[PDB]
Amino acid sequence: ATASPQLSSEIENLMSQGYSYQDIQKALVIAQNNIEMAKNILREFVSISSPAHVAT
Repeated sequence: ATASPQLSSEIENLMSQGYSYQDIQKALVIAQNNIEMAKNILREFVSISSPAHVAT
């Protein structure tokens, strides 16, 4: 319950990096909708095809 904007913003954090929402939601199920545990799982697991991430 309670769609918290900040926790959802956590998704947006790695989302902005190019990460895929399919695996993002996947990260949430293992991370029990955690902040860092989800963004960390994407880092650990799924990869990004988007070119130039740290180009800013």
